[PDB]
Amino acid sequence: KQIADSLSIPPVKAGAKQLPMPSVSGAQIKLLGADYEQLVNSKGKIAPVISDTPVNVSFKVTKDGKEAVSKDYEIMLQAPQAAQGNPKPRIIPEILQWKGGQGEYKLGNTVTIACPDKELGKLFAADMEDVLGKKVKLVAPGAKADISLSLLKGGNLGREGYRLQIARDGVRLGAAAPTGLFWGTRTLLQMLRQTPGSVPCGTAVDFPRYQLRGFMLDVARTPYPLSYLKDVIRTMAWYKMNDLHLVINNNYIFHEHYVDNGHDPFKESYAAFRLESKMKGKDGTPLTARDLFYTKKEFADLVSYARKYGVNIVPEFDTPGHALSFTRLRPDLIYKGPMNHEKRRCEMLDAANPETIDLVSKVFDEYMLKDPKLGRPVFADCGVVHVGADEFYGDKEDYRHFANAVLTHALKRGYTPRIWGSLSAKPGKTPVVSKGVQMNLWSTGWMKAWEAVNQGYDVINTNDGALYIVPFAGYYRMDRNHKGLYNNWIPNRIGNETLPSGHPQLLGGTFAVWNDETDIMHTGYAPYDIWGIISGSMDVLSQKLWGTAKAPDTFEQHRELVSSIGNAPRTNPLHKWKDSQPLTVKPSSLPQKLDKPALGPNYRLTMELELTAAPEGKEQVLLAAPEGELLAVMKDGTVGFRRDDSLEFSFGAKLPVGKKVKVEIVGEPEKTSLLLDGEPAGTAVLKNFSDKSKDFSDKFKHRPKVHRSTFILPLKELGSSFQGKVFHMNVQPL
Ligand SMILES: CC(=O)N[C@@H]1[C@@H](O)[C@H](O)[C@@H](CO)O[C@H]1O
Ligand SMILES: [Cl-]
Ligand SMILES: [Cl-]
Ligand SMILES: [Cl-]
Ligand SMILES: [Mg+2]
Ligand SMILES: [Mg+2]
Repeated sequence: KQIADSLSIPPVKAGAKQLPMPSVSGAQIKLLGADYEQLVNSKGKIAPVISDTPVNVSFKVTKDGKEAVSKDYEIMLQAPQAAQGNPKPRIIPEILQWKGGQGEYKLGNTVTIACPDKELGKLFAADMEDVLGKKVKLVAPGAKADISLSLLKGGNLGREGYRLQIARDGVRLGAAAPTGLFWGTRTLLQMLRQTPGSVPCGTAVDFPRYQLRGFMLDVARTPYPLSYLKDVIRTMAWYKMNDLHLVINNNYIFHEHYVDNGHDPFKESYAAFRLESKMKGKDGTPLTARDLFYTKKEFADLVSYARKYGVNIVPEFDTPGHALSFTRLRPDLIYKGPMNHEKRRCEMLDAANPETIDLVSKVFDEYMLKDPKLGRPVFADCGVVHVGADEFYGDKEDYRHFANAVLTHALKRGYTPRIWGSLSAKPGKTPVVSKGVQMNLWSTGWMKAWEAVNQGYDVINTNDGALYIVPFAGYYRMDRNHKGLYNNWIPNRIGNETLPSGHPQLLGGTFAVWNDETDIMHTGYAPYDIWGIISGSMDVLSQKLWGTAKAPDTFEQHRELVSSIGNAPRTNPLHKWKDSQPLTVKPSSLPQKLDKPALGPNYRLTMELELTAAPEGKEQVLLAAPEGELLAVMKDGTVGFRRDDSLEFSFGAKLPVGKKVKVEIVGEPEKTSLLLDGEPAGTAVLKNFSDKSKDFSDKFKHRPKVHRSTFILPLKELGSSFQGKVFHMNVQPL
């Protein structure tokens, strides 16, 4: 142990093909690993590089019968001398290796692409057409082509690496595997976004330092439509991130708010399970969420779509904590033992009870075993399934029994389980399986990194202090620390612990958006409202997950480059129009088809209309599209709207019946305002949850501090169910 502690790694000869092993007579020393396994394999063989590249190596020392691992030692692999030529193109994430060439390759008026993968070819070509505004055509593999993609045999590129060579006779993108081909297309498209007319000659060789480069989204505590998730997928792939963890069930955190204000959280707290399910509780209430859910076909197709983009989707069912969706099915299976946070008992499943593992395993089997309609499991393309198991505040040995059981069930079904690390705060003698188990290291206090590694888990840096975002909250504000993360964050530093970067049990890292301030705390923020902080986090963390331990530029230069490269191809997350030209419609009869794209802020909608009948309790839709509905009359008679995340908002004002009126709706980020005849009629307020807390006194301190009300303007159909006349309509992007 002392040997590894004080090992001395000398400089590597320029061009050496084998790493010299350190020698100490008392013990045995072997390579623990290199952060770039592609450059130094487990046996110490060093692959050639085309530009100087740093590699961190670390060693396992065995003295007597004791083992110990060293710290990281940085070595510098040196390329042979060259004329250097063109500078390295600036990409996010950075291209690892580059040898510049001479001149440019000029793109023609039309572009041809040779691709052995038909699906990749079609996707790449449509992305190219969107980025270039030119016609792109797929030709036969092996035929003359401007851009030729091929699979290479042998080599060190692995599943995700690629070699991109640009010469005067065209572009050649080679990869050991189609995933590397896809990443190479991402690189080429980012290049063409900066200079669409030509690309610098030279050779890039590129591959990731970490194989798991992930994002976790809490889609349980507030809803997200599939369209937003597809934006997320394409933008992750744009920055070469590849692991999307979706929280399928969970519930409002602060049950004590209900308890302390005289209400039962078991009856009142928001809870959601987001997949279509046959499961129904004792009272007959379904497991599947009512406000928004994904069908089994929708989820399987979403997984396959993400796979097209090189992204693995990981679904999480969270038990035995955070399981109010399950205890509502089986209230007899509520945990009855001692616990911290006793007012949150209603979400705790009876971990030691055999009927609990029966229920949970049945739910898992609905998606892990063959589905009769799909002819295959809903999770057939999910190699990893997350079994949750965070923050169970009850008995340690009960918890360990249950966690072992659910992990074992996933493994027996042929899936790789991922779990929230909880075994430092829940130690015990009940064995918890570790072989083949992945683990999010989210809290040092719940699970020490070195303890997790020594117990045999494959670990993912998910540390709450560095990587957690709770939107618009007073804590976990990683969205405010993007510069610090860019300059300082590395995947192998996990809180106050540092693993060697080449440790074989370190898979990479994941950042997380947790929607704590929801239900009766919900300010009405939309998915749109966090897009900037999500994308921004990606454009920083992608660099540190794919690239080296040092940022290639300053944070400010990085964000300049982010702006120059732009959004993912065929992705319009802020719902902007191509040009700021207004839309004017004189309607002839209602309903009237508009077939215009939805419009995000900022905008002004102006209408001259007359509501001619308002039957009580009847909803009247004035504008509609998949993105939402503008309701001239809601069930309570007011003007309002409903978004594609199912959240409903009211302006608190009513249209007059039988009177011409000028309606103006002004959409800004987090605020939509209504004016009637030029007079401020109101600002929209979220309606979904406030009725539960309406009669709480001011001893309750957690009302929404701001009323947010973003509205993506729907413009597919006018007057779907409007009982009135529309004389004039104008939509002005601002
Ligand atoms: C594994 C995990 O993160 N568990 C909880 C999570 O449910 C919560 O929403 C988030 C932010 O407060 O952090 C923890 O308290
Ligand atoms: Cl060196
Ligand atoms: Cl802060
Ligand atoms: Cl949205
Ligand atoms: Mg949208
Ligand atoms: Mg590694």
